[PDB]
Amino acid sequence: VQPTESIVRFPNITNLCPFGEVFNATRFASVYAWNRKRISNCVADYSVLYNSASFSTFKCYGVSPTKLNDLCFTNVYADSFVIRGDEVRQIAPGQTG
Amino acid sequence: FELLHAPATVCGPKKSTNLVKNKCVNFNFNGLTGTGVLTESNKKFLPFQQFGRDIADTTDAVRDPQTLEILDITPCSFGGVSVITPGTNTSNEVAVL
Amino acid sequence: AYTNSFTRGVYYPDKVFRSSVLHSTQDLFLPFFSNVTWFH
Amino acid sequence: QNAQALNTLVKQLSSNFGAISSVLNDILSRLDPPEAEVQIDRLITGRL
Amino acid sequence: NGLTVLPPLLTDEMIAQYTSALLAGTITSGWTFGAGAALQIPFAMQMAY
Ligand SMILES: *[C@@H]1O[C@H](CO)[C@@H](O)[C@H](O)[C@H]1NC(C)=O
Ligand SMILES: *[C@@H]1O[C@H](CO)[C@@H](O)[C@H](O)[C@H]1NC(C)=O
Ligand SMILES: *[C@@H]1O[C@H](CO)[C@@H](O)[C@H](O)[C@H]1NC(C)=O
Repeated sequence: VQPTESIVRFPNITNLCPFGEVFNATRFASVYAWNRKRISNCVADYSVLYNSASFSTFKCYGVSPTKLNDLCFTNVYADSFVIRGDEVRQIAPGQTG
Repeated sequence: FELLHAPATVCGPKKSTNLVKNKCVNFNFNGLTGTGVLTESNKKFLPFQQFGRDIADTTDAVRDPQTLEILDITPCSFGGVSVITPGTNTSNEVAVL
Repeated sequence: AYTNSFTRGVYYPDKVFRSSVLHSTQDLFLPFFSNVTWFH
Repeated sequence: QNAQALNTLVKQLSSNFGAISSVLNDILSRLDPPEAEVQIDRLITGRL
Repeated sequence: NGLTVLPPLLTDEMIAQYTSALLAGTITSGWTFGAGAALQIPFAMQMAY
């Protein structure tokens, strides 16, 4: 038997997520003591972020950034800091940094 | 990104389709997605339980995240298609099981 | 004081309904027949 | 025996075989095809 | 999950009709119904053979 149509239901919550409050914050800490914000119970438009003219890297793992906007997460933690630009090579899973 | 079996809280800006019961549909509830006949069901989910899982560890029922109605997921029906025939050295007619 | 904990401190291990199954899981539980401490 | 063989065949659908998650529709919905071709193929190789 | 169970060709009622016929052969006609026709013989005499 073939399906008639798709039926998509996330929860009723239209509360927009604070991604534009993290990605615009005045002072990301020293990478020594990074600021984490715990995102929950809100709508996450990551296609505000994926489309951006700013980002030098948008590397992603276990999720594609084009699939990311039609998905849902149990929480999201935005771990924020500053580094010398070369050190991006050590900001990757399994790299011996 | 945390992607746990726990009920999701940070969701993409998706459409929120109307619910349909007793027809085959390609569903997506809180980002958990598959295809089936959806029926409202008698199953006494405790108020803290968000979906049901079977003896097979398959997802078997869900609670709609915009209405606390317990939807049983029954897979869209399927079977082998077998052809009954005499030899082609007798007739080209057939019956189909 | 130390006192018996028998058949106690079981809880639903996750937010999943599972009718009619003998399910099995590794998690933090009170050990059966160990000692709960009692206070006054 | 015929029941213990079929239950073991069924339970092994839930096993990961080195893939990121045994729910094959989660791999397909989360990853783009160049990365999904590596994750699906680990499930296929185990499930076969 | 792609698992299916086909029915047996002979239903358990049709299996009971075969066991019934094997009983009736063995009770009314001894070993003869294995060799061809059921030659009747009284059961007290069948047991004497
Ligand atoms: C910075 O904030 C503006 C609004 O003040 C917002 O439009 C923009 O998306 C933010 N920057 C990034 C990198 O998202
Ligand atoms: C869903 O959202 C509407 C407004 O868009 C609101 O009136 C309604 O009560 C919500 N439903 C539930 C079940 O909370
Ligand atoms: C509790 O602890 C005591 C020592 O305080 C030990 O002898 C005993 O076996 C334990 N179990 C019970 C049920 O008392």
